[PDB]
Amino acid sequence: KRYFLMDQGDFFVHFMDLAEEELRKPVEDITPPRLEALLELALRMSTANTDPFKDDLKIDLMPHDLITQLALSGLEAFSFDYIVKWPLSLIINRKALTRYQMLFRHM
Amino acid sequence: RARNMKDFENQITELKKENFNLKLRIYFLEE
Amino acid sequence: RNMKDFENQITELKKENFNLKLRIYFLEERMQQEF
Amino acid sequence: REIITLQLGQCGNQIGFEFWKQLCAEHGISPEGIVEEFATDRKDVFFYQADDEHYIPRAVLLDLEPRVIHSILNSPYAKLYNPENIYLGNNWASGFSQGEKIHEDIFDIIDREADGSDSLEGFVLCHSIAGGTGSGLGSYLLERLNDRYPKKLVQTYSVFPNQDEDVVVQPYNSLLTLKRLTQNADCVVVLDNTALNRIATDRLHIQNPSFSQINQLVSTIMSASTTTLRYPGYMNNDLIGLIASLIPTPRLHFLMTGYTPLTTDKTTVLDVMRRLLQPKNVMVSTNHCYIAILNIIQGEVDPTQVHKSLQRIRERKLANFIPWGPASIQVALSRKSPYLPSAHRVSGLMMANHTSISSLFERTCRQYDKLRKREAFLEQFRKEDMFKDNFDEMDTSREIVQQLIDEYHAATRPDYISWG
Amino acid sequence: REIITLQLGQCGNQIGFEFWKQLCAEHGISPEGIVEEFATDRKDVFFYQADDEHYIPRAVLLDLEPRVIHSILNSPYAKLYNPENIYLGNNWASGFSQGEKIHEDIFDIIDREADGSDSLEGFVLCHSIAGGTGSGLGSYLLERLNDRYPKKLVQTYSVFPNQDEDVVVQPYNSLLTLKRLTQNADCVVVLDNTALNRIATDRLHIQNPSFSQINQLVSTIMSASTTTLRYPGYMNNDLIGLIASLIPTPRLHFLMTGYTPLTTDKTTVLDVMRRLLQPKNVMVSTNHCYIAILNIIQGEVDPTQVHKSLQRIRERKLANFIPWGPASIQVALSRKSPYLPSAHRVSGLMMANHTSISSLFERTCRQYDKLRKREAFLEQFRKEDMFKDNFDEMDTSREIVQQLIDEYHAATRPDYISWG
Amino acid sequence: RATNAQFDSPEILRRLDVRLLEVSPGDTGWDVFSLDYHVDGPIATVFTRECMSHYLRVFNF
Repeated sequence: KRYFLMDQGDFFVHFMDLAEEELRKPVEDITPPRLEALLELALRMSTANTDPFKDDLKIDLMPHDLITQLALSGLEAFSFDYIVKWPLSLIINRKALTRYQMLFRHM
Repeated sequence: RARNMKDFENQITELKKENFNLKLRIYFLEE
Repeated sequence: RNMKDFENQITELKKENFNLKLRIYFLEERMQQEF
Repeated sequence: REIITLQLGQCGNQIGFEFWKQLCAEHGISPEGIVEEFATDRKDVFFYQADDEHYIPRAVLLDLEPRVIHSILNSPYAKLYNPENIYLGNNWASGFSQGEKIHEDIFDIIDREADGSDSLEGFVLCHSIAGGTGSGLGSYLLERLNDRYPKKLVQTYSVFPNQDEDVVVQPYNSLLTLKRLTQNADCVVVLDNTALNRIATDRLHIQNPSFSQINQLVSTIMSASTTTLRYPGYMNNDLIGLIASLIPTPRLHFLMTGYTPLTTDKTTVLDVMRRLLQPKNVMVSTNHCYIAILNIIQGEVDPTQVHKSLQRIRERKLANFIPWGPASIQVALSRKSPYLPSAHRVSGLMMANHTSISSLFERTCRQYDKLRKREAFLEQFRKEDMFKDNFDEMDTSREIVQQLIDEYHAATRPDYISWG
Repeated sequence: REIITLQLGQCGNQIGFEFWKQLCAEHGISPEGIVEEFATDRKDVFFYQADDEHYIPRAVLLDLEPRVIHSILNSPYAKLYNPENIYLGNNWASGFSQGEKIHEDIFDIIDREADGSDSLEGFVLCHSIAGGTGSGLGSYLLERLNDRYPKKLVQTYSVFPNQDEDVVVQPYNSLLTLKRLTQNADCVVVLDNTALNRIATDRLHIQNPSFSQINQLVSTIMSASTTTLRYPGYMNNDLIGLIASLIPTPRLHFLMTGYTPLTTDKTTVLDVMRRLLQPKNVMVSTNHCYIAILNIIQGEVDPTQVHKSLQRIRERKLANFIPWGPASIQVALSRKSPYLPSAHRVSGLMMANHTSISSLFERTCRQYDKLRKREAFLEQFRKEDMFKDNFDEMDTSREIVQQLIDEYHAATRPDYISWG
Repeated sequence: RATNAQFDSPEILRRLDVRLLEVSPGDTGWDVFSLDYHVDGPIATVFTRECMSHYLRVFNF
């Protein structure tokens, strides 16, 4: 809820105050360690810092700009992942969290 | 002749939800 | 909201999800056979 | 990005400092700046991090002459608001030019204490509109700040001189600042002392004290009108977006506040704004409108009677408002400051660009014009004589503010593209 | 959708203060106005929810002479009538011209009743006759309500000081109101104080309080009459609906009170009607037909066999039933509250039109003529001859009261459109 | 909501609802407004199809 449903409205002000060097560059220049470092910093400087599962959190990539309905970094391609555990995969699980990431793209 | 009206304004929704929900499941299933 | 065309509007929701389910049946029964 | 603040006029310093005192007393902030408190909250927005974990208030105090400012400094809060800016005349020309003779710190501090940020989003002034020290002072600050930071925000919360009625320089000094404020500020949140005394007399009886009781409400409301930034919700944690949502024009950016409990120091989301949108609960004293109305929900944070709530406001009418186009109204679900007790938990605040303020622009214009066309009350002061030699700089303000009253009337009418 | 009430003149205000105590003794509201008694009935039309759980009554009370009004201001029943709806004369003319000079701010009380409400539904004046502070003020206030809220009633209960002879201006004050009671009011429930004086001293043989003992009849009658406001029903859910069929023709709206258990301080299903058409409640003390008959029934009354009741009167003809036409019974029925000091619950009440009350209007005509022909018993203050010089409105009132006699007897003609 | 019947139970105050009645070529709102009255659960054998149909045919009169 904090990240994907953006209940933290003080998180992404940092992300946009930081990632403008990403949010503009042409295709295939994707750099995920930089994105993970941007997440780690945009976490730390904000109050977003404070929750314990932020480290279970990740930056992932999405190929499609909502055209799944039927870099050019971030705007078409952001994703996050609270990583699965096989004991937990019976409830909170990647295969289902795909639908959840679509809501987050829109928000 | 008659319908409840409250039947229509639900019987759309119970199909409508799982319809596009199944859609969105299947996009990733096409591989 | 005419009610007297809910006969069609629900028949579309009916036939849509019916066609979707049978079409996903057609594709899963393809997966089953191909594997 | 983070925000910086200023405070000017002996009044403006008092309300800015008492605001910052209440703002500290509602956060987890220790009296020496330390974020040690157990009493959760992004202090970084308005308080500046230092290496002792000092979350220092970004406070630029700006009196002219030291009478007030030391009795301001001596407090339980003296180490807190510490950007090392404490440097030091009753008329707008003195305020303006006895600041300007010393711009090399008490204006260059706009850059000298930009080190008080990692990078600013802009500035929030507290301005006594006719305060004999601060009026004039705030205007040279404001017009030159556009030259230093055209890329970043300049909001002003301004306290407006109206005293039932008088001071003979007051209409002059107020009308002179309004020209600079409307041309050079981004937003000017006006505070009617008359209306805040009407609130105090509807609360109890205190009209004769006509300022010190206002300072209590203004401190809690200057905090509350930044609480929407400083504690998380889904939207409008950022001042840039919060104020963008209200101001559809570059010149008529005059916000005014209202607040549901008269007593600032259980009833539904349908009803708390129904009180807020009434003549007695807003800081004001014909065909008129609000060009926007941001309003805030706390207590009954019901997620879903909000879309219904404005239809209930519509059905018994209450807030009539429709200019040349869509006037924005927003029902911002919000949160407690984590220090505070929960007293009057169910509550609402508004900020609105009320077209009626043209009536007070007209009042100070008329009070200028009678004392100008009697030609006696120019007061013969030396800075007034050397900056403003034949007093045509008096009328230079009035050519714009007399236009500006008719501009708000035209901004109320269907076709403001025919500009007043 | 609430019928606002306007008690006025000290006579009207002493039936009023007795009425609010009598209502609060039996209705489901505490003496301080809270829903509190014991631990499900239609408050809304007559009482409505405050923020401090007081159910605000519709209860304006005004007169000129402050003889004792301060006690009504500081009484615990002011905490029932929360809106502060009391504002500060014996001659009709002084009372009326005092009304004229205070007429805007007493219309202003309607907005405080409306804030104590959801919305308008017209007005009931508990209107002093023969008491200038109401028999004058009320004729003015009536002439202000009726043109500004014409959509609903502006009914005026005429408590009528005729006492067989108090103040010796009674024929003049009553006649100067009788122009209003014919053609500026629209319903006039009329109460001869001589009949109430004789009947109250027949409830128990105490013949000392000349008006208090009258109040004790009026308040109980009023409480039974307000049941249609206070109780829910498929029919009989407002006071206009009770008053409707009783007024047979438009200017003749002089409705006499009639109540079966006047000793209410178990009458059968026949006798709620059969006892209602008789000298015990024909409130007068040679053709005298009832022009219309209807009642409200209350208590544990048998809801079916009421069809039997009028079918007995069909033989007895107690209504003296040869008018222009029938306007006969509609059998409204309502429950009786718990908690109250109960006696003779099983009961009926009418506000019928009866050509007997013509004899009262003829008696005040005789009292008027036997004084006017001598210039006798005017209050002779040197402040008339200034608003009515040639007595043209007094002549208009006297021809209108002669039309009132001629119309009441013309209410038996083959065509009521035929004149006197 | 502003009625004094507000003291009635939430279950019976939720059992009421609103609906449009049977139509004609000519109609009005004071002939088309009605309850719908959902009766599912065990009371579907206290109340019954015929009785609710006869009530709702009576309702418009």
